[PDB]
Amino acid sequence: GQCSQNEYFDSLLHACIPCQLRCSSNTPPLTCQRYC
Amino acid sequence: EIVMTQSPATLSVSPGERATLSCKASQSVESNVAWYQQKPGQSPRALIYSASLRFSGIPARFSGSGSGTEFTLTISSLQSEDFAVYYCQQYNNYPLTFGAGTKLELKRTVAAPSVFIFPPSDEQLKSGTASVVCLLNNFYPREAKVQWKVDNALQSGNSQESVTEQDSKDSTYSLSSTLTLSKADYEKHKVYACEVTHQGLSSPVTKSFNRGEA
Ligand SMILES: *[C@@H]1O[C@H](CO)[C@@H](O[C@@H]2O[C@H](CO)[C@@H](O)[C@H](O)[C@H]2NC(C)=O)[C@H](O)[C@H]1NC(C)=O
Ligand SMILES: [Cu+2]
Repeated sequence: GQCSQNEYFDSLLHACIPCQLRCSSNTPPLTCQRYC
Repeated sequence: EIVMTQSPATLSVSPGERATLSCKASQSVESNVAWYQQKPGQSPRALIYSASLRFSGIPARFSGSGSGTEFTLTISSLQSEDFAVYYCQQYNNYPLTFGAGTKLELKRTVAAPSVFIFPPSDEQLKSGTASVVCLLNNFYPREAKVQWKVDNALQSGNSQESVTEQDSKDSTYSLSSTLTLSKADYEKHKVYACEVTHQGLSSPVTKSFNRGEA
């Protein structure tokens, strides 16, 4: 997908998920290493 | 394909306690793992996506964790509503793949079974088949040994059995063991017994009937 740098694509829901949701996780997505 | 390995396949936890499920993948799937709940008859129910994010309406009870190749689902304080089969899924690589599933059993106190035996009916004998059913009603834990004795001789390989899900209120099991003989073979013997072994019984319980007892 063509999401914004402030998001990452989840292929289960086929949508752009804001990186903020997983920023406070033990390991945010490898493409969300900036927003946090 | 990728393999999702869930452990344990079963888990006996009483309401109010915690359950921790394990899901291990054969390849790294980053954080692209979901969890599902499925109850008998019902279709699956999405719980978690992206390893730790819950779907709409999923209580904080359920908490997903992990990343890479080892994943976990933790249920903080079990309620009766939560006992079911739990699957993990990876969607990092196509095709999407599920695991064998973990079955949450409801732990309760020991309950001994009530045993009953049913001779074959006269209607089934005309057809040419004889089915001898032995019923175990209301018991816990599941583990139970039910042996058949024809003319006080121990049988082997001629009986199938099926069990019910835990009761909605009792949380107990009910098991049936059906001995399938032919009318010809069923009349070569007279005494048909059913021996039951369970933790709730200090010694095995045996119920029998003689061909023509009634
Ligand atoms: C199927 O749908 C996709 C996604 O909407 C279409 O791709 C879009 O195409 C339009 C016009 O070309 C663009 O404005 C969008 O930005 C495109 N989306 C993406 C993600 O590239 C696609 O054209 C459709 N396919 C058809 C009509 O055959
Ligand atoms: Cu019953």
